[PDB]
Amino acid sequence: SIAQARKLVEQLKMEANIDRIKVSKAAADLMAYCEAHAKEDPLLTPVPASENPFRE
Amino acid sequence: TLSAEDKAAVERSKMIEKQLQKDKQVYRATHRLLLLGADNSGKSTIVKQMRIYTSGIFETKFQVDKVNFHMFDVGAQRDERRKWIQCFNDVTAIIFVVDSSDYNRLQEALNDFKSIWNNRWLRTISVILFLNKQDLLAEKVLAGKSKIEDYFPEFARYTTPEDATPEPGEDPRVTRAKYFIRDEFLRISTASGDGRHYCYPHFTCSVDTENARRIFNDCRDIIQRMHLRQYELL
Amino acid sequence: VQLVESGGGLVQPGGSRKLSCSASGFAFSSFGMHWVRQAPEKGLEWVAYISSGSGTIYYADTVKGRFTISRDDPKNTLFLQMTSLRSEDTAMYYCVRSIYYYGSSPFDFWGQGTTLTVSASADIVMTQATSSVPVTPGESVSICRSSKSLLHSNGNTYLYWFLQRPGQSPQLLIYRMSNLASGVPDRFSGSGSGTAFTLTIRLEAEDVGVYYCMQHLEYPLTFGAGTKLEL
Amino acid sequence: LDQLRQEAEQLKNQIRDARKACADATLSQITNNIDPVGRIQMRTRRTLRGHLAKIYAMHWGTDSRLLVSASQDGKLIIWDSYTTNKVHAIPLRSSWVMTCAYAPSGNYVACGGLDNICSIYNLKTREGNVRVSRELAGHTGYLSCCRFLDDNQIVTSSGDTTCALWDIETGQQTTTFTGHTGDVMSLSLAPDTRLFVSGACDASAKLWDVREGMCRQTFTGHESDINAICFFPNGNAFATGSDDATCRLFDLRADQELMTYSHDNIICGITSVSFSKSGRLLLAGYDDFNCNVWDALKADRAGVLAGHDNRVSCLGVTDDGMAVATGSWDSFLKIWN
Amino acid sequence: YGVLGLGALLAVFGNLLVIIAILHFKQLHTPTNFLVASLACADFLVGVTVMPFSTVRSVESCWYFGESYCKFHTCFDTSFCFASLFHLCCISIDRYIAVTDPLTYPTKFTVSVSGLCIALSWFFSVTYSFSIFYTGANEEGIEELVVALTCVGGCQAPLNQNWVLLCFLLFFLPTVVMVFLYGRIFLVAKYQARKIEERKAAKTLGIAMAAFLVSWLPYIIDAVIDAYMNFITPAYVYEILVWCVYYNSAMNPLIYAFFYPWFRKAIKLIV
Ligand SMILES: [NH3+]CCc1ccccc1
Repeated sequence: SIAQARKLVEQLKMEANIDRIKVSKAAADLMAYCEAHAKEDPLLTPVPASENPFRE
Repeated sequence: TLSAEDKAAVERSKMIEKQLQKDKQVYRATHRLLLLGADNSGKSTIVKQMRIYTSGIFETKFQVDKVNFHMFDVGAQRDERRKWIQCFNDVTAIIFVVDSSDYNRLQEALNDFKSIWNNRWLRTISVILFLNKQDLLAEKVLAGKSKIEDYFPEFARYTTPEDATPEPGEDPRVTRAKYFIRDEFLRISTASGDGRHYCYPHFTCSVDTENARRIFNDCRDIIQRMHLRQYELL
Repeated sequence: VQLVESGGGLVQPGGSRKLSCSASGFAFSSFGMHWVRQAPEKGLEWVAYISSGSGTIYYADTVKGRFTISRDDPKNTLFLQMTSLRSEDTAMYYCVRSIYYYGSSPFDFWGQGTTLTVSASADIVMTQATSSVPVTPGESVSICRSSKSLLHSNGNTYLYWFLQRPGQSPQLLIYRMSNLASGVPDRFSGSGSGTAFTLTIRLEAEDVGVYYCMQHLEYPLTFGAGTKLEL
Repeated sequence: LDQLRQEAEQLKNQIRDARKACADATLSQITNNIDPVGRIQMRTRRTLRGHLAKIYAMHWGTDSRLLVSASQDGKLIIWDSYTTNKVHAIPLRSSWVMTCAYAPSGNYVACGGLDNICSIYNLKTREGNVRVSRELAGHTGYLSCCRFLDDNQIVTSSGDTTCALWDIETGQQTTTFTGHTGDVMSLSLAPDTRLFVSGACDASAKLWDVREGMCRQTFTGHESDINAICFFPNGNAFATGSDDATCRLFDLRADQELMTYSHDNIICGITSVSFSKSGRLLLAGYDDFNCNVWDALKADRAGVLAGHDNRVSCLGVTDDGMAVATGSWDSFLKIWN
Repeated sequence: YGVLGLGALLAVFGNLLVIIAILHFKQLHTPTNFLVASLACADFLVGVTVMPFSTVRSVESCWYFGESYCKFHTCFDTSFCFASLFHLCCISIDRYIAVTDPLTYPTKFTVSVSGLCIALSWFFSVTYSFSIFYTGANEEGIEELVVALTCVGGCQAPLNQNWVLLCFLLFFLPTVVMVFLYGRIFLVAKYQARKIEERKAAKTLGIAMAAFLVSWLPYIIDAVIDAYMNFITPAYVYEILVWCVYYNSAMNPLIYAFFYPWFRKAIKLIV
């Protein structure tokens, strides 16, 4: 346990040195992806039965 | 309205469903049991007696009176059982082996038994409690070198109940001690049974001529009480 | 996967004969089995068909009622019994395995006939346009004979392209007009228009041999006339 | 040893205060008035019967028409989700299985449970049967999940704390990921197959690097065991589900917790979480016998998948977004649309 | 009208629920529940086919609908009014196998066996009826039959002495099995309530045996002795007797599949 605890600090520290961007930028990123792929997902926009393979 | 290939596709799916039906027969005619307990308790001796007569799961098969039982012993797995125990929610009964020879583990066993009984995913599952290596328990207590009251200071106040039915050839001291641990386990079993599962303690030993028959008679009672409760009879 | 065919021999015009196709090396109990005829100097034609598990059986209207197809899974052997043979039934016979499920490749393995020489409507026709085209290594060769739209409502096409190496059993090349069979190099791209079809190939030195097609939309399985490539 | 905890606490709370300084606006405030998804009505199209015992896991194929499911009776069944036909039924060697995976190439399926073994089946072979190809046996705990990387690379999560990257050809684990303190329950691969996230019983989620064996990042937002983890289609965020009626959204860049998908009316614990193709909808399967639909940007309940008898265990959305499958403990698969 | 009309509504409205809520629900596709569906179908057919026609017969004291109607209306009444009894007899055997032999209940009671009980309950109960009303084995002495039955009018299916005993024996067997297989269960369910340390087993078995005995037994008892002690029983005191078995068929889907909580719980998930 004289070095197993040191390994924890060694890992945590190397994890501590990363770059964090503003949360508003991430919010904008997810919102933009959702808007860009909005008109394609057939889960919110009910697809008509003509080309829906799950019917009858 | 189907192509000549879709007809042979549906025909294949029918023969898959026909084989699944044949496999529903064997599944419904077999009863699944889960062994539990601790390392000191002679589970390996129990499974070796019937079988003769980093895997992580060991399965053994035995059938008495033309009905098949499958026992699943958990092999190389971690100490925690919080997660993989919800998987065993449809077994008929749990066989919880306990060693009575040494007195230090008995307190540990009550901690183990209490958590299994009160588990949320194991309600409506009855426990065929075993007390093993009873012969060695008699030898230790008759010698008298090791006391019981030091570990549990109630062995003196407690007296053997009139319901005890010991065989000839055993002194009151063995019977007083043997029935003391049995009632200790039941003391926590009765509290949370809640009319759903029941405990069936026994007094088996290391080597026994017949052991499966005890599980047979308990399993028959276990589900007979389940059907009777199902039909609003019990 | 290697199956042999037994029987054949000299037979009288009116007698009976038994034909066997013994399977080995695969789960014969889960495979539909066909029999396909090939005249000594003409194309190939269908004969019969027995599904896996003997659930359904079809026959060719040419000789319906005179032939029987039977299975034996325990022994993994297929049988054909012929009664009242005529002069038209003189040809070589091939037992073709095929399995039908989403994504499967029917008619994939054939097996060559071993000493299988014998003695004396509202269907779809697949008479290929040509019978011989000059070929040299380097240039592609391609040539659609459908009397009906080979395009079911599901979306498939049901055209199988086979190749006949000179001197032994045929092989599968393309199934459903757009799927390249396993175990053969790039020999086709995917092209068809419901009723018109072609098989574009660089030609190597082994492509020589007959090159004909098949239909699988309706219960009768009608083959093409036969196209040959020569060097 | 006494000289380590004192500075480890200081480092940890420095990380905490830097994390606090990083965030400045709640994502609920950012997406406050953009659009409501409205009520969503989805109904069964096919129902798939034929499983004897209950089912734990199921995985969609890449062609968006096939799916494979595993059951407690030791059966792997591959379905044709269009015509309901049973393409394949595979009998397992171990009756206790908790996960199954379908290869992206469509010619491999894998399963593994309480036997500490991940088995590989090749569907397409010259003979007409599905058989075992490789049996990866290197763990000391029950296998909780597995995901194919390619035709010969797979990552497995075990009841034993370690997550291991394998190599089907050699049958030896190339890399071992040992960073957790409990049992890892789920793992979700990235769209680019370069950085996966795994959740464990210590209420902590960790983002890893496939090339090396280094745990890149760690997220701790829940208080109970993490039961299901899913990755956003963008590859820069992921949502998880734990045993406290709560789902949370974490961003791999902002390193925060964005939304908390919970309601006062929920007591059961999550079992499976998945995203829509556009990422607009979050689908979570609960233990109160029915699934749910969540607006991933407004954090509202906008749909319930009512029809099921027992507790749902596995949930999934097909690649093209045509439909969503759902398995449960009543041994019935329901394709919704 | 009035009382008779209400019994017809119950035999169809209270029975349509059982037959609708088994086929639609895959949660209730157990082999034991298919026997209840067949029993429900038989009771529904009684409520739709034989009961409306017998309603006017009991209020006008005459068979207005010709004679073929009668030669036919009686035979299927005897056919599948006695097919409700075989279903009860087989449900009893079910319970007995479930309780007396609990280790092998799913092994013996597969769908293959519950499908053999429905065929027996439906075909045997019909082939013996249609061979009695039409073949003429019902009456060996017709001279007394004509005066009492035909000339006055109305149809009451009187039975001669030689064949009335046979009629009785196709209610005795559906009844001897029910009580013998419920006497044993009462005891078994008694020794198991004392083993835990009774009140509920007596109440449940009481209703399932009093409902059957209070309806089918009184009518058949008076219908078996009327071929020995002349025919002193008035015709007017026979309408209630024939209607008792109709009443029994109306309450059946209520004692079974309605007194149990596993069915109400599954049906309460409508909304
Ligand atoms: N409700 C009368 C049904 C009936 C009558 C006579 C014998 C058997 C059955």
